[PDB]
Amino acid sequence: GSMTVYICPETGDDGNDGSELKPLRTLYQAMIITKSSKGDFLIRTKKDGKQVWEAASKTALKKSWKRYEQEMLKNEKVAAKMLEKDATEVGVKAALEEAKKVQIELDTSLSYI
Repeated sequence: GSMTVYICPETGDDGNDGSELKPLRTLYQAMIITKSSKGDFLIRTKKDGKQVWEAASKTALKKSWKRYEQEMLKNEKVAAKMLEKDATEVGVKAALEEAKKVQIELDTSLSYI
């Protein structure tokens, strides 16, 4: 479990799925999709000229979640898009029964005749 959300304020977008390929542009949305808050959130930073993923800090996380409170606690009409992909499993078996005959020999001799 624990969905890692990737944030690129630079080249991603707040409306994405928050993957490494589709990074979010806000840490706030990372918290929305997962609602894990203290989960693993990685934000791309450019360190020594290279873009790397750095783990979000509790300070930045709470800074993002503080706003989550504001909109979600009061519950305004902004629509917090999470969306699940799919978890639908199908299955059906065919019902049938065996049908055989049996021989039943009876005397039918009549003991009282």
